[PDB]
Amino acid sequence: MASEAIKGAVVGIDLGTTNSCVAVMEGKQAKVLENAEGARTTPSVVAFTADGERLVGMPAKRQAVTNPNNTFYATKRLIGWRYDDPEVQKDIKNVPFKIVRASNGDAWVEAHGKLYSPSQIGAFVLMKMKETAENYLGHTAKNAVITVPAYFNDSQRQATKDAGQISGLNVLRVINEPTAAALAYGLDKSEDKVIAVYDLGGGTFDISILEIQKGVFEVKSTNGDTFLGGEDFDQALLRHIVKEFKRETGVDLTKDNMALQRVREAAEKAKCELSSSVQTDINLPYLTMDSSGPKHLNMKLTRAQFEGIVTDLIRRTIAPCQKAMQDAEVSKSDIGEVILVGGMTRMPKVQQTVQDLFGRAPSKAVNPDEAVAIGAAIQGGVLAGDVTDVLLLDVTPLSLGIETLGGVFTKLINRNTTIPTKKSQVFSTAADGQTQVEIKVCQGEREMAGDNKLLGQFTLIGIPPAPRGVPQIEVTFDIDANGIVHVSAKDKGTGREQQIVIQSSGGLSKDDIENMVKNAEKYAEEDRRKKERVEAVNMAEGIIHDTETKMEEFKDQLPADECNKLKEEISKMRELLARKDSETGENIRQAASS
Amino acid sequence: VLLLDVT
Amino acid sequence: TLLEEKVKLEEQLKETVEKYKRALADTENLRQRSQKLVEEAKLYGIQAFCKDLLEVADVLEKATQCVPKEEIKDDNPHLKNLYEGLVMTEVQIQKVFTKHGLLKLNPVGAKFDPYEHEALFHTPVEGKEPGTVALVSKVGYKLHGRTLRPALVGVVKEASA
Amino acid sequence: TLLEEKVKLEEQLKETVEKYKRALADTENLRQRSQKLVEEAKLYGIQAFCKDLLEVADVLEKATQCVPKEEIKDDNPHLKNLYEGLVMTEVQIQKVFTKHGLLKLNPVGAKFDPYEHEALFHTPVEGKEPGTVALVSKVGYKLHGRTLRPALVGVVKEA
Repeated sequence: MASEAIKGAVVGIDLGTTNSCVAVMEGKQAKVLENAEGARTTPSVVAFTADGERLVGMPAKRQAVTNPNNTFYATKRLIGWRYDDPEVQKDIKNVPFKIVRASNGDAWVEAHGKLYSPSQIGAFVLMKMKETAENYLGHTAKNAVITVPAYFNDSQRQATKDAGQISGLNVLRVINEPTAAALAYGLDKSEDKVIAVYDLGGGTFDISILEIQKGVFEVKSTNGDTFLGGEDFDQALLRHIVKEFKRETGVDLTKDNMALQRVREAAEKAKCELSSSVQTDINLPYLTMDSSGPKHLNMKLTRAQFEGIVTDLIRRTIAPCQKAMQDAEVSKSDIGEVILVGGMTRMPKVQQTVQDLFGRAPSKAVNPDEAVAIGAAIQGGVLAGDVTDVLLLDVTPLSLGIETLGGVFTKLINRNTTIPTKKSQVFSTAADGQTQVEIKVCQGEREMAGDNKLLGQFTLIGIPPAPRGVPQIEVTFDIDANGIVHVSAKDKGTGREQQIVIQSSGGLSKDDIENMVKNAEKYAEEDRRKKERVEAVNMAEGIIHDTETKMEEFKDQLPADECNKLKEEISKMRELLARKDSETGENIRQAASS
Repeated sequence: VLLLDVT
Repeated sequence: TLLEEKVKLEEQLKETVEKYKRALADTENLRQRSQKLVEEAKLYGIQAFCKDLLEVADVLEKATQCVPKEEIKDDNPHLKNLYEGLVMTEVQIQKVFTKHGLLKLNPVGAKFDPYEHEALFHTPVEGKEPGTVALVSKVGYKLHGRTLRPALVGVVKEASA
Repeated sequence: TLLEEKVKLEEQLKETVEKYKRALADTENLRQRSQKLVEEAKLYGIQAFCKDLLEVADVLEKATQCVPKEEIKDDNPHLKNLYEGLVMTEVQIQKVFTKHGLLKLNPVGAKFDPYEHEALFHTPVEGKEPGTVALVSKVGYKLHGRTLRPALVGVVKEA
């Protein structure tokens, strides 16, 4: 068949067991969309009330206690499976909700005397996420790319496709989670390689060995631990904290409910803090109230203690990965890249284990929590419409602009501006009676004239005399095609134009984009301060010039010895120790009235 | 000779 | 080959004309969505800061509640001054909270709404309409209609009889 | 006749490709400008929040510093417990402030800086350099490196 003419917006939905994420192609990069509550990840929970409701997400989690037999969670472990299955038989006992058998002998669910397939719960979740995407987009999201685990068979992939179709989504393709992570990490455009995708942090641990031969991804092997996730690490930390609190004081927080939630949140923040900091503190004033008085929790937690608390859990990820490499028929030297997915992989202990296990320092340049959805968005942008056209659209490496009377760097075109762009700005003459106007073109990121570079320079000669500020000169940059900059100065009202075709439009393509903007951020507040200083100097100089010109116009019966505040202004000018001269700019007195 | 800026 | 090549090139020309039309549509849609996002970021954007300070506000309220208030006396003047400072701090944090749209949710007897309330228990209570909130364990907050923290409530259940 | 079709098609194709590239670059620049506008709105909201947040921390710290340290003893259990809870609360407040870019300004002995400090009074002090913060009357604050509230300092003069 010919081109399908999608001509629309393709969302990438990461349909997870616990939490789902949706992202879209925002030009050259994927953007993870936040839901109606401002959270980027939506729980895959659906619930039905007595009369009729379809609470999806956190609204269903909050109501779960009041409606435990009609709140369906972790249904992605029931999709594509028959009723008479081992794993389904283990799962039916624990789940509070009802799991029934359909006519086709499939494990369905029951809610107030109604039958829903495990694909229909996912369809409701996908409807919620499609609404989330549409709210940001403003139009309908008709196409979608939905990710599935690499161990799904064709039946479960078809169930996911049907779930996407029920939600009103034209599912372009059903992608893997390892493949989506590889696309997010940018291994799609790479030579033939074997990569390992380390997925720790969700409700499951997954390790998949992939091959990128010919430019396409093949799943060589898959493995993991089903009963290991990111909740176990937090549970271990919380247990350690409450045990320490009971040891130090004598009160068990397990009986308390509010205190347990406070300690759980504090443990989550402490675990997130022990990935960049060696030590952390857990402060919880007024944790519990006793007959002897309130008790305040104060714990010092170091990274060594944390990595000793969860050492067994991390060690439980070494046998599955070795077995996955055995199934793929590869060794440590045969792995060309390691990919980190999941929020629990940010600790240096997990990354050290991965490096010691695969022989390669893991790739951690992408947010592991939102990598599958971002890769699905990338794949959707590639599959449909034209996104690669914006991918080949070259952008400016560094910002461009011209000079300014006070040495300021007036920025016409900023740093990350696509090349075929024309921008124009109008500027006035410097002083009264000025006829020669000179343009100084320079490139950089600092707010100063000569502190960045100097591309070229020309002159606009020929200007009718006029009072300062009245002549209008339209300086326009004409960056066209791909590359060279056609700077042109236009004297609005009259002729005598000027032009230049300055070369080296990012010709020195190097890490200057990474380094010149690196030290332009540290030296920013000081640069802003000096720029404000020179702006105030220019304003005060203009005001004093206006006052002097007005004073030299009226002289008779003018006892303006009190109007000598310009002396104080000049004294303030010769002082590099003040914030700005705007506050002392109140020197525009015109009591003479022309 | 230096260009100004419109306020 | 000349005529077929010309026809194919004209087809490509029409395709890229349609691409240009699509680009104009996309930039119009982007203008609309950007004007939406700016207002959204003006309303919210202190969401993370507010969610971080909620626990400080709760701790200040708990501190006010914890002092027995029988020891607030001129006999103990330093505990009195500290208590007045704590009370002033609590009223100040609640005054800056409601200034920026952060409103407290305390549904003492409202109907259970699973969009601002997180049910903690389903204990049946006599004399109360089923489905209402029996008690609020922790007050919830919301800014500009966005439920930051749900009110941890306890919903009542129908009598078993 | 038929050759004119080639010239017309080539000219139209080049003009249309130029227009299409320029229109595809317009949307990207508009997107980047919109991102800048949204970031500016977020920054303004957070700054306006912090400006009125500062008073809460000021009141709490003044309250917990008023109490002398010699009366926090075991024969006043209610004063000791309240003092410990309140100092832990202000530590929590300052940690939350630091996490979100808001940093304190306590330039004890640091050199004077007009962009961060405000000279409440000028008085010579022995053992301290001129133009140096001998005493800080009120603590200042910084938001992302820019002074949200200048510190009220005391500048050593020449005697």
